[PDB]
Amino acid sequence: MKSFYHYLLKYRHPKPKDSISEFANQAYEDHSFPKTSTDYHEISSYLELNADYLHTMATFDEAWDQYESEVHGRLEHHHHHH
Repeated sequence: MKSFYHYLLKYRHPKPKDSISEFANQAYEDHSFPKTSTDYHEISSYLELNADYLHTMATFDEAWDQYESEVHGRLEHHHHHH
């Protein structure tokens, strides 16, 4: 794994467009983000803990799917025989 915050740092999206993009800029301002702790359940509640992220829960879930896909996926390609 690699600090979800840092992973997100790669998507600073200097020009928000997609749901994940707008979220990235927002998270950048989250100086309190649990950089030293990445857990779906723990962080999930962190979002619901504030209506600010409540209106974009679908984005976080989607982001996670991408995150794990890059880490939990690695060079273990299977479905795509390319």
